[PDB]
Amino acid sequence: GEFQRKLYKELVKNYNPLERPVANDSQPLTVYFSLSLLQIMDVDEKNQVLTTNIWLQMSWTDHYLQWNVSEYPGVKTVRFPDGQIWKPDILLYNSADERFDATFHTNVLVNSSGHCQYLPPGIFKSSCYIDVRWFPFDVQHCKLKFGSWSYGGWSLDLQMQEADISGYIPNGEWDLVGIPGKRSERFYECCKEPYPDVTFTVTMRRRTLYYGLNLLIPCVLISALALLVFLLPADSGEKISLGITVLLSLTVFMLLVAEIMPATSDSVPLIAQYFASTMIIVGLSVVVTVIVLQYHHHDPDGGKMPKWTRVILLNWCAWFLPDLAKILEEVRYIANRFRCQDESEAVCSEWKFAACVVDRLCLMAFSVFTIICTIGILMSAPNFVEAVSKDFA
Amino acid sequence: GEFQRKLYKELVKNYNPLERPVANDSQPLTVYFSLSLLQIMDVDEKNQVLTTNIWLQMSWTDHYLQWNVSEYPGVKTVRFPDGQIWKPDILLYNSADERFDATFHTNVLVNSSGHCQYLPPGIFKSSCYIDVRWFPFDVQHCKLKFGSWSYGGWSLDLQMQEADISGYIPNGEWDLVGIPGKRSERFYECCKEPYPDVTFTVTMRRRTLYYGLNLLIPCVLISALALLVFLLPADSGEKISLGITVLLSLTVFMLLVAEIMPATSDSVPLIAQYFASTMIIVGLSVVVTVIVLQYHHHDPDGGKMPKWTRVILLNWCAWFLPDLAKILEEVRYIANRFRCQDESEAVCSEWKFAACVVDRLCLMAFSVFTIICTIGILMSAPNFVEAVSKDFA
Amino acid sequence: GEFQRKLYKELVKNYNPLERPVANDSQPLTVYFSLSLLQIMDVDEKNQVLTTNIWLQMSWTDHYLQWNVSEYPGVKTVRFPDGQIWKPDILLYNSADERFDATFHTNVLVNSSGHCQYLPPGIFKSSCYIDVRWFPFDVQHCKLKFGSWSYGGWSLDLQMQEADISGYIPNGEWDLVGIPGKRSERFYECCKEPYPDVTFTVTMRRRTLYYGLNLLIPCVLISALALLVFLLPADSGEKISLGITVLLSLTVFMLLVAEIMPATSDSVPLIAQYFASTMIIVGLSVVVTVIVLQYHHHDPDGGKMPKWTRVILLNWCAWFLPDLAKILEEVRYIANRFRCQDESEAVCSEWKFAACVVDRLCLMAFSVFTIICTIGILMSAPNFVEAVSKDFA
Amino acid sequence: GEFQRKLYKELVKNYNPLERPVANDSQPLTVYFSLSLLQIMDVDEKNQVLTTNIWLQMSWTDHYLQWNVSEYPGVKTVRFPDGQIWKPDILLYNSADERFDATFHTNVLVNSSGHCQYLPPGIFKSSCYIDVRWFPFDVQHCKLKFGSWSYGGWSLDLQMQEADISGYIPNGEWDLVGIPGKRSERFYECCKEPYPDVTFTVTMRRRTLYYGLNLLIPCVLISALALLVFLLPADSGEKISLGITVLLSLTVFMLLVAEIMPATSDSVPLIAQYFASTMIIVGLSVVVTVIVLQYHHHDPDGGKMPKWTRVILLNWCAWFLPDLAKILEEVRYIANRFRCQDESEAVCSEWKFAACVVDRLCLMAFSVFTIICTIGILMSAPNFVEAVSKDFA
Amino acid sequence: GEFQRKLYKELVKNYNPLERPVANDSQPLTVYFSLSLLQIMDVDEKNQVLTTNIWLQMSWTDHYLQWNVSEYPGVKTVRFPDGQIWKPDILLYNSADERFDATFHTNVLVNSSGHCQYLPPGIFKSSCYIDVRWFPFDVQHCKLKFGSWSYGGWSLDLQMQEADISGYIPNGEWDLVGIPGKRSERFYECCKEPYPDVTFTVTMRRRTLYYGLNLLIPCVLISALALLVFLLPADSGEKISLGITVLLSLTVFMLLVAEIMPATSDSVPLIAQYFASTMIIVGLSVVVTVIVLQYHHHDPDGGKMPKWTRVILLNWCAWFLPDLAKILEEVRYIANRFRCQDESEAVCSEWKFAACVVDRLCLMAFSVFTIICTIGILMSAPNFVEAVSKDFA
Ligand SMILES: *[C@@H]1O[C@H](CO)[C@@H](O)[C@H](O)[C@H]1NC(C)=O
Ligand SMILES: *[C@@H]1O[C@H](CO)[C@@H](O)[C@H](O)[C@H]1NC(C)=O
Ligand SMILES: *[C@@H]1O[C@H](CO)[C@@H](O)[C@H](O)[C@H]1NC(C)=O
Ligand SMILES: *[C@@H]1O[C@H](CO)[C@@H](O)[C@H](O)[C@H]1NC(C)=O
Ligand SMILES: *[C@@H]1O[C@H](CO)[C@@H](O)[C@H](O)[C@H]1NC(C)=O
Ligand SMILES: CN1CCC[C@H]1c1cccnc1
Repeated sequence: GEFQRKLYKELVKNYNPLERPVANDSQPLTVYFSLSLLQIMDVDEKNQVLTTNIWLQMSWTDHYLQWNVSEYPGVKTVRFPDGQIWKPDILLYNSADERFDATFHTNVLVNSSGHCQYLPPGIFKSSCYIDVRWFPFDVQHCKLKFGSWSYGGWSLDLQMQEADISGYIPNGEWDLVGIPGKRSERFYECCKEPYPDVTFTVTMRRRTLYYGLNLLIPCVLISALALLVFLLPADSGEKISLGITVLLSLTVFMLLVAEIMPATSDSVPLIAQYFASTMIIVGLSVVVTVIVLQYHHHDPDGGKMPKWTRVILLNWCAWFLPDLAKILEEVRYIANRFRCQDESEAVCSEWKFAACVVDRLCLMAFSVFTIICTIGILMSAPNFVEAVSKDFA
Repeated sequence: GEFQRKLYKELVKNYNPLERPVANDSQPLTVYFSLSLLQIMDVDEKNQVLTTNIWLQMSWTDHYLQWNVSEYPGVKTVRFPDGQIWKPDILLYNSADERFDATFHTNVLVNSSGHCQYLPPGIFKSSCYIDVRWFPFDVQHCKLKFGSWSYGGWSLDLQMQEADISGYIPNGEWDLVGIPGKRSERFYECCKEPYPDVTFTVTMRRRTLYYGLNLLIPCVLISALALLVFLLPADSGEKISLGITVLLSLTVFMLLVAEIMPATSDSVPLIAQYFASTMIIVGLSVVVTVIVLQYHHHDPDGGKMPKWTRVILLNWCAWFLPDLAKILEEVRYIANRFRCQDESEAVCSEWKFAACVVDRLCLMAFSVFTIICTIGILMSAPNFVEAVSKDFA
Repeated sequence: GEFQRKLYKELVKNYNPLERPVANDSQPLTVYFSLSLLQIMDVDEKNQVLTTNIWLQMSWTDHYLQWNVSEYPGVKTVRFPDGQIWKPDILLYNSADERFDATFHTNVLVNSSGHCQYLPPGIFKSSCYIDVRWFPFDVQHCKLKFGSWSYGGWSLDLQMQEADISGYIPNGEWDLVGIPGKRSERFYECCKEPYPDVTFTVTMRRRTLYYGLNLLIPCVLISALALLVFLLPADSGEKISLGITVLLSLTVFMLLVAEIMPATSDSVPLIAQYFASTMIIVGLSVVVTVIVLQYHHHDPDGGKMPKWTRVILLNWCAWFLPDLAKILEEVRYIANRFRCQDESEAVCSEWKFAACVVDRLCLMAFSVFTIICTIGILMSAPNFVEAVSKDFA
Repeated sequence: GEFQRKLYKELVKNYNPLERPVANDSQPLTVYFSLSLLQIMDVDEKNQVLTTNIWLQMSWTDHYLQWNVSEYPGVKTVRFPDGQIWKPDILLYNSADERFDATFHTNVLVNSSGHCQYLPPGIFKSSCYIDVRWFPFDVQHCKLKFGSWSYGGWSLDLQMQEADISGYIPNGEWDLVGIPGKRSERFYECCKEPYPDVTFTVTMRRRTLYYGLNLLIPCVLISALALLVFLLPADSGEKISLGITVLLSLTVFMLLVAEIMPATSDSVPLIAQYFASTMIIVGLSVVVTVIVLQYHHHDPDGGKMPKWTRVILLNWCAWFLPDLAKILEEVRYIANRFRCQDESEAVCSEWKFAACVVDRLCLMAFSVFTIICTIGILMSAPNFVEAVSKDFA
Repeated sequence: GEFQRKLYKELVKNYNPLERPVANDSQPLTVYFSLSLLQIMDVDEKNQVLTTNIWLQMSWTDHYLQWNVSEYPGVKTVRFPDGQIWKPDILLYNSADERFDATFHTNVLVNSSGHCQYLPPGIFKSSCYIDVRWFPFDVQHCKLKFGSWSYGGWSLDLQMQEADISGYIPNGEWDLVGIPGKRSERFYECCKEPYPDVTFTVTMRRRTLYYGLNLLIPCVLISALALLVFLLPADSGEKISLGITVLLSLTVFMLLVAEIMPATSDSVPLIAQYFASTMIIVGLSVVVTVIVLQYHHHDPDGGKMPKWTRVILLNWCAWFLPDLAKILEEVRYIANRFRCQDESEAVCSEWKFAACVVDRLCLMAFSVFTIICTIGILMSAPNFVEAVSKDFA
């Protein structure tokens, strides 16, 4: 209308977007900063990037953008575009986007008292440290650090307000615990001036039902199968084939959980340590079974030829467990061959007792590894039952 | 021509793109908003993003862009570029594009009555919740929420019109059910002002012929093969090899359907639950067959050594199913060895009866799992026959 | 020079880029539109996008950009940048690029008669329907639809000229058949005005030598191997192992041709149907061979226990194909055991006749499937020999 | 300083960036164009794109940007940004970047004589034809075609200078042979005017050490293994298992070299042809061995039942290579069974002679294929020894 | 305030962003350049790109942007945006980003003495040479080369300051050793003018715990298994199956370490050389075992038929290691068949002695290869223990 046109013509007279809008130049300009989280779009562990949907919230007071409502009846607010009035230069310090600023520039809304509001939307990709040493039951804290790039403490007085989560859309993979904020003043090598800073710490907790069904069940089944092959009597066909099958299959296909983790050499997930330990154990079992099967089975003393190992093995055993007549004489000779088969079965009994001792060693080593893994994963996080109480449902 | 030049010079005199074009500043400006869907370009389930081709439709009235046709004969419309006249700031709230606005800025067409039309094209990537718990027979509702970013209810009066689907190009994968819209007023933490909003709900239904041919046929064949190996008599070579082959092959290669689903731990697709249940069953079958095959086969009472299991197994069985003379005496001894072979075959008969009881257990557990899966997938969605009536064709 | 400077100063006096350059405002402005194809850079079937290198060609007449050559001797043409003169807003309607306009904005060349030429280059990604139901011998027609976004029939009079292919660089994968164009007037829901439109239909034909060598040879070899295993006598070791190997290997690795096709459930490629049919046949063969091998081989009447199947099988067969004395009596008993082995071999002969009947069923079903596949692929497209005449070379 | 400010104010007086800077408008403006290659960043064969790091070099003379050094003491050069003075519109015709111009716009440096230099940097992705039919010993020529888009021969007189390679950083994969340039005038369908053009042909030669160690050694080992299995006597266990293992493993895993080549059906790499030929040969060997092993082994005349094949096989062979008494009579009968075993071994000898004839056929066919492959790859390129002289080192 | 507005109006009077801000035009303008590293975001070996997060630091003096604080009380600094004052054109020469400049343009802060500071943030992708010939224990030096594009030594006097690492965030994969800088003057083919340059050399050291646990343990286990199969007696079932399993599995799956390395044919990682050598050795072992197993086992002189090999093998051996009566005569004949079995076992003993000689050859060749590999990897880098002292922890 007429009054809106007159007001817009008046307001921009002698205005300088460069100048900071304060009545007194010696005093700071208070700016209230806050955040509104709408969606956690991605939590990428390979590159360690958290991608979120966020509305910023900046509020301040402009001294020159004031008018009297009775003189311009009907108009109570005006809106200014990006390059027409002064705006704070608030940036995310720890950004991972190719462009350092990922906010869509919308209008600034001003009312009759010169109160400016600015709520730009954006999709922010920030770099945060991802820890999967406790996978799949882990809590992640990712920081978002916002601050003015070129305005010090004596010029721009940043203030913090509590973040808004009323419009949050729950994620199917991660459960939001909270998002608290902290305001602090930092000193840099640039210059002698404190710089305010506002940091929001998004805390997420994973939902373990999908990964549970995908990994825990076949992992438990494979561990039980390995326990069986440890308990299985040593034989050529079934034992060696099953051992090599478990070894190769696990060693090749277990990387489907390693492909979701970074290569950071700060710690190891407990599931990977358990896999590696059982892998070494089953490898030792298969090599020792092959040795006791094919290397030598014709004499009971073959394995115990050194006294040094013999003493320890014995201690462990004590601690744990006419012409027609000569043709019929050739029939007696094949009977003696059956007797030699009995001798070979006695040698096999001795070597199988040794192999069962080694198998019991593999067995209780594997069970101790499983026990430490499960006691670590059960009493790991405070109020762990919550997961089984909430996620498994 | 001369009149077009004169009109263009006249119209921009004293014009202010910032000012809202109304005769009375105290009354809202009515804007009619609508949509035109041309193509569903992608429905990505990994990142849960719907990518579509859309023409927006905004219509309003500009008070200052009016002229008399008799004074400028021949010219009936004018066109203005992006930054020369006032345009509504209509944005998609739930956007997933790196830039928050994905519309190509075209001209605004105005006629002699000051009626402005604006039809920008665009390719919109919006985030919507994808549910595959009913895969491959699922219906997806994805929302598109459009609204003015900085104009309240008292300034911009948004109105809704029915979406246009006359130019829709059918998709080969998804069948469009409808696209209805709803206009609602929301309250935010920004300020005391209602904000109008227009939401269009694109509803799609999957076409199951491709996935049917790709998955259902080999899945049915593999399930039948598993039924066979459950019904197959317990033996060393064929039974164990087939069981381990099914286990490993299914466990490794069934992820081709998991790679098309998100990791959201809100529910589980029924096909995955059926696969996991049959997987546990076949694993139990192979371990029990190995136990009854190699652990002990020299005595019928080997398996039934505890009374606690013996009573239950018995109840289940009742409920269901000179020197030459001594050489010829050694020939009698190998005949007695054949008799011991008969004794071993009797032990094998007992152990195979036990293994067949376990196999019947595996069999009817697997059939109950298949029955619940198929009864879930058959009577799942209302008017399910439509699929077989329309898609399979 | 001096005259160029004077002319450039003169020409832009009172010029309005917004105004349409016509002497009479009541008459349309004729614009000639054409295309120049240089390279088909990609034909992506997963997302169904054709990526090409194209020079547009727009020609029109500007009424105000005229001068007298005798007054400005030496200068015959001038060039204007993007935002300094009026240009048609010609867009590709069915675009798939994230930005809806993918043309590089070059200069506009004007000569002394006010004839404007505009030849912007670009790399255009357009969405076209890809049909692989006839793979690998398929012809694809992909459309490019260009038109003015905001200028109707009464304002901009679009005209079509034949496309230029003199600079085309042949592609190694696709053979260009032609690129004809058609101009048509459309009616939209926007408004009461016809809108001209120019559509160019790029027609491509695939080159089958690479895919031929990669797929046809091993596919033929595997089909011959399957024919062998169908013709092979039923036995424990070779038959079952070969059948399961073919089944698993084909079922897992045949997806290398499915990964190049979309998931559109409109039709099925004939190669996939043939693979699925032979897959079902070989699965039935392996299950029936396992049944006749291990389920029962001790009685000839085991398989024919129901009369319903017995009658049909018989009809098919008719239509197609002292103490020392007692020890030597135990030797007679093992001779009788050899006689029982002969009885078992007779049972095996009967069961193998049945299995060979089933194998002949599998065989001629597989050959009928191969016959329909090859008769479909041979007489599919008109002038098919061209391929073997031109591509295989 | 004062003189720099005065000079900058003077120089832009009455300046027109649109106008071509010549004293006489009837004469062309000579522009010297050259290139400086710094790094070959990528040579992608899948999409056939060469990505390089290049500094362009344009030099010309501006008539209006001249001054007297004695009047402005101390200032000898000035610099102008992108849109403030006239610059040639030099573009890469065969570009593959989404944006058609991939140069960073830097300043233009002018000295007291009005000599303008322009050296913009850039990363250029150009489309060139990649030929791998001679892989891994191939030489690639990729073209870069630069020219003025809208300035003809009578307006802009392009000239060529030799490219600069003093700052080249050697690549680990490709060895640069040269980069010669050629200037030529072209005629287009646009209009009646010649258009100058400058084309630089980057010539690269691959380094074969990495691919040598990765592929040649295991390929040679696998070929030797196939030669062994061809020379191995026909038997059930080892022969068939080894043949099927080689077939399946090679057929599945040899695509690691096909994944680095385009699908262009213009020619075939010799390594792929050799693989396919040996693949057919070994497939024929395994099928014929299975036939001679299990189809029939009870009669020597089984294989030679038709005279047509019998004559050729014979020609090839000629050209190449009381009650106790009756029980002991049953013992004589099992001795006769051993005699029938001898008869079966004679049949096996005949069938194995036939199978060894077929194996010799497979053997020398495979060796001829290897011989043609190695004679093609040895005497393929002129001065081939250079590779082994330079790359293998 | 009033004074800020007056100062901003005053400062831009007669200002020229093009002009270099010096009081004397004949003297260079000193610019201090420095860097601040915050995070090493990626070190990509496939494309050889280092992606880092960096704040640049430029400081200089502007002659015209000076004022008296007593005249403008309260204002001590002003800030200017990108295009309003003169800024150095400092670029990264060896950039790999699609756009050659990857810095976010922030404000320039000026104080009362005309001292300009400029600290733009950015994410820089620079191309550096990645060497993995010492993987996984390698030190990488990647260069960042910054300089003025169009300002020579006589105009812009670049100076270097030590980089800042006080805000560095440690990486989980790479350990930062240092980042020293060097300033040097270069001569180009452009022109006769030295050009200053500042180069920072980021030095990183890998952390080997993750890769250690992932690769070293299974590699050691597989090498031990290969040692076993070399030491295992030659037999049909276990020996050949294990050898072929190791060969195929290693040859197929060892590429998981090759996928993290470039294809540069400058050197070979020692792990790959060791794998290839053991691969050749085990291939020779399996082929020779198959030859000695199935080719000929009926005569001890079969293998030693040429004197040339016989002499060397012997030298190596010396250097290292009524009617009833005739039926019972047929029983004597099967006893003689057992004697022929003993003869065959003697032939097997001779051939197995030969095979064990070949196995010892394979064994100590493999151990020498392992010894050279481990002695290379142990005493490779100075102060190697640091890794095991710091990384393994
Ligand atoms: C606003 O306008 C009305 C009428 O002119 C006047 O009474 C009132 O005092 C004005 N308000 C201020 C703060 O001047
Ligand atoms: C438009 O022009 C004609 C002639 O000048 C006049 O008769 C008519 O009244 C005008 N229309 C309006 C609304 O003034
Ligand atoms: C162009 O200039 C010449 C000389 O001034 C004149 O003779 C000629 O008539 C002019 N052409 C036109 C169309 O006026
Ligand atoms: C440049 O300036 C000096 C002194 O004013 C004068 O002598 C000289 O002639 C001038 N050069 C030209 C080309 O005019
Ligand atoms: C700055 O202003 C004060 C008061 O006007 C004056 O005394 C002082 O000399 C001024 N400083 C300079 C360098 O002129
Ligand atoms: C309702 N709008 C859309 C989201 C924020 C809100 C708003 C309010 C005022 C200024 N900008 C944005």
